[PDB]
Amino acid sequence: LDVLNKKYSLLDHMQAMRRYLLLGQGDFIRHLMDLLKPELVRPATTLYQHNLTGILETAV
Amino acid sequence: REIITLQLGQCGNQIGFEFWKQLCAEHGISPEGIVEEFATDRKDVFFYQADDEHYIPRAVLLDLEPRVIHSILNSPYAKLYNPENIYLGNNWASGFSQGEKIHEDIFDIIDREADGSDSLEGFVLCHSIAGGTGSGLGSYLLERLNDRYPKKLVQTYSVFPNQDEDVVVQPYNSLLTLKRLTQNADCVVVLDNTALNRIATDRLHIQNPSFSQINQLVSTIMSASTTTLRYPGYMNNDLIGLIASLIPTPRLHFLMTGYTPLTTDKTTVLDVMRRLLQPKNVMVSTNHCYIAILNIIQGEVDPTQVHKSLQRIRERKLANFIPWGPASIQVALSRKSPYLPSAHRVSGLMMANHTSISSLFERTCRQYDKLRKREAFLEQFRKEDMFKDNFDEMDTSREIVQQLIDEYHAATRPDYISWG
Amino acid sequence: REIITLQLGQCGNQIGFEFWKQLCAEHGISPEGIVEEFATDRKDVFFYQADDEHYIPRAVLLDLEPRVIHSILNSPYAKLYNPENIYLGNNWASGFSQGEKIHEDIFDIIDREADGSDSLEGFVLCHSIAGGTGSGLGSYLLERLNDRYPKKLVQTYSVFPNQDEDVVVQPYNSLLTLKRLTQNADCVVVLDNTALNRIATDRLHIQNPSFSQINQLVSTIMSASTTTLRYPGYMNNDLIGLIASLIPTPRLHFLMTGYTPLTTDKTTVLDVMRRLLQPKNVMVSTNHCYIAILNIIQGEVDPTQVHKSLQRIRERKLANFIPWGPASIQVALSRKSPYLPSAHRVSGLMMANHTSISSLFERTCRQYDKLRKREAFLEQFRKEDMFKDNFDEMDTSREIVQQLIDEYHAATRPDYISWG
Amino acid sequence: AQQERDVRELVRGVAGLQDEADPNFQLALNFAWSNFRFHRFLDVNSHKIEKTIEGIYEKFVIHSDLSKAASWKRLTEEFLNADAHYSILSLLLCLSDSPSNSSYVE
Amino acid sequence: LECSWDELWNKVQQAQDLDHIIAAHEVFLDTIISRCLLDSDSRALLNQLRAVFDQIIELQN
Repeated sequence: LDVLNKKYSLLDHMQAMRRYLLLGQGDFIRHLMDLLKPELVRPATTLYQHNLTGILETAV
Repeated sequence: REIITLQLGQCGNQIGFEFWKQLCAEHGISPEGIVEEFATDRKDVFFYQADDEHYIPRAVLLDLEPRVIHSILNSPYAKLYNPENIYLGNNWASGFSQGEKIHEDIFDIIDREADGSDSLEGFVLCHSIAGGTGSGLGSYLLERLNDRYPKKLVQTYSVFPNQDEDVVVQPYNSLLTLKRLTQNADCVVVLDNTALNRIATDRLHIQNPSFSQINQLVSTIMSASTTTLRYPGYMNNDLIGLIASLIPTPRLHFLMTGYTPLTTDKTTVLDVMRRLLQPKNVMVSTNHCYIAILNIIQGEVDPTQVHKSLQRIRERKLANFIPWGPASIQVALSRKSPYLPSAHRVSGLMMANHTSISSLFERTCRQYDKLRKREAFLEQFRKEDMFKDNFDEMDTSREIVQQLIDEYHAATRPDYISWG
Repeated sequence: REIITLQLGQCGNQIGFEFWKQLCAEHGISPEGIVEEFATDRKDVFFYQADDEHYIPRAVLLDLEPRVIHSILNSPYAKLYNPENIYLGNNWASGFSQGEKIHEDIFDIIDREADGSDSLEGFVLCHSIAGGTGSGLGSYLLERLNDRYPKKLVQTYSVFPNQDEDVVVQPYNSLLTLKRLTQNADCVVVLDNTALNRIATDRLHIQNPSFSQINQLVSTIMSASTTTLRYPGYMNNDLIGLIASLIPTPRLHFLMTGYTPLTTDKTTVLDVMRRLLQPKNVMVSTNHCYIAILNIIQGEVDPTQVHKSLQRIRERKLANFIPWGPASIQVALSRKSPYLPSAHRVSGLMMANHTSISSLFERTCRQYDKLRKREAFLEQFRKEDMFKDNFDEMDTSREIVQQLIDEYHAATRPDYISWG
Repeated sequence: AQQERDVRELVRGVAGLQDEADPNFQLALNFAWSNFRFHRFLDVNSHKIEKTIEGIYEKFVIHSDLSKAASWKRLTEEFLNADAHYSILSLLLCLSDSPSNSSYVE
Repeated sequence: LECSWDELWNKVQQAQDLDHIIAAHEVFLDTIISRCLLDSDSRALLNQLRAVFDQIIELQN
């Protein structure tokens, strides 16, 4: 258990399993969806993955 | 998001300085702007990032016939920001007329930081009612930012001047500024100078050095107002998320204050909740009932006794709310602030809508009616004559605030489904 | 390949001297021509190889009524080259008429080094607009090299004279020379004397010794323009490889400048990229949008954060380009120059096409229209009367540059698929 | 033979043109047959179809619509037991590829 | 996310077996499945929740 929680960082993954997926941080995910408003308002015909994977980085 | 804070007047600049100094104390930063290398949290809530571990705070200071601004100026807390925004009668018309001519250059100073700010949420006004030079000037500038920005939020921290008595034009100034406050402001945080004087005489036996200890209480409330934003919470990490529940309609947008110690020279969250219900612990002084309450706790976390306390404040039955609506007092939990020593590790804060302040408004209205009929208290200067030859704008202001009192008393009733 | 550099006029010879002196500083060579024995790179980009570790620089200097050329002459930097090419009114017609008669011997001096040069790429003009003797003479010589060489490229480093005001024939001179610039030049690098004055008053508080510090900034830009050629890069190691992306059509061939420090008395490539986007850091001062940009970086190399920064300047959205086209700001990385001490080890440079300079052109056009209608500012000498009795060539020049303004504004539109 | 009557009936049904002596009927029919004979698609990839069906099932399980997920799996597995299968599936898929997500009350 | 986070945080922070970490994850997730309206029985509640979400987008119009 000792080598697992530091060499592969088991606990840190749980901590960010809460913060991001369960919104357990809240701030970063709110700044995502604030910036993600024009794209989600747009029809998904003309949405492509480069626009999502770009704006996520500006957020981070 | 990001909020540019806006201070004018003598007292308003004092709270702007005091709040920014207290935020320097709260974050792990030097008073010179340098961030500490022994420091998790956010230090970018209101701060422009320079390089030298410099988060330059985003605050614009304004002055008119400056006295106390010079004493603010010579300080080690003047090296944190000051992007060179200093720019130079005690009536409302004095501040209004003097702001009239110079509005463009101070608004250019505003637009400077506006394009400087990539992100924006709101503008916070550090105002003082019947402060003389602050009155008129602040309402004029409030009209200008509202006219220029229909996309932004405005919250005003303003004093209610009542110290049980000399200035005789005070109800006139408060009447006009409150007219601008009702129709040109999105958010109002009001406090009683009398109630803070009462709590100051509670915690000590001072009468002369009241101002500095008043600064202590106001800095506590102002820091507690922003703790959910400056430290990562989960909801009301924006101004608007905090604001939206509190205002059911923009005639009811005046917000109440609370701080749970009386003297600041295990208790569960229920106890501070139940006494934050008490009006002896509220810092602002038929039956009045709350329209919506939100409470905020920062300190020791009992993970299940929250809902246990919730059932308890229910069945206590100390506060019955608005009849014609689903009005709840609502719970927020935040982190207690690191990087500073703290007495009273549990600390509470209430934001609410209550109908009790309509009494204070009709007090000012009745005093204004008395002085207006008695006709010796407008003090007849060239400012007021050039502003209005016939002085009907004050009459219109009294009419509108009387209409607002009528709206308050009609909202006080169990039936406010019909208009008025 | 090899480029013969061509300087005339007082200011143009000053930058020719300053650039060649700075290249002496940059390469491991003495000011006497001797290459250093403590020295990888190329020292043959513009230099004829003699024996005594002598790379003789390939530069032809030209003068008319010389004042500053004598001060250039007595120097230890006059022993690097000078293959004996010295050869002797402030109007355009003065320089034009005086160049008219002596064109053959200076062109023979040109042909001397032309057969002397085994390899050739282009000719660089060190010009100054409204410099008096430089004006007219430079445009005449430009016409002659274009007429003789349809196989070669011409780039002109020229000043835009605007110092906020006396010479009243200046818009006439600029108008005629710009007519020759549009139709007889392949490449134009323009800068604002006003913007360099602004940045000089930014970095210091000088007003009188502006010329020497202007020489500093121009030498930095001129060295950065040639770093990819003088030091082995991979692309734009030729003039034409650099030029070809920048000009989408030879009415749009006027190129913009950039240098990333303001004061020259870890930061990533993104930061200098994003602020080389800002017009306060551009050394040349409806919505204008860029037609093509190329940026050049010399310094610290982060091998993957280039593309990371690229995605970042994308999603930043500070610069939206031309609608009717695939216009990108494009990245070039070069070696930071050895053999000299350097402050600001990271340094950036932008070449772009922007529509903003059409404003400066219509400024000169409107001033010319005013002075031409007012009719006291042609200054009526024998040069102008012998050159044109009826003075319609200036009218034709104004017509052509007005047509060019129309082309600029039509290119500014989202539709420039139709002509005009 | 039956093919031709079918293309007639398809025009009648989808286009709402029940009179063969309308010129619009013959124009729609000529359009339909000219579209059929303009060979411009690759033949149906059964594996890509299978992937798409499985993904539809995953989208149903992600959205907690279990009655729809169970119905989707059950109906598709029954249909794929006795080429033309994957054909009709791709047909329906392209046909209304809008979102079509609610469709409850099995 | 404060009760269930605490439950999970206890049965991970003590856990003397890797299996106890595992059987801690399992139940914490399934408790969240139950507290949210995601069961084969609580469909009827979710159905009304979707109709309380409908009128929000209706009012905007």
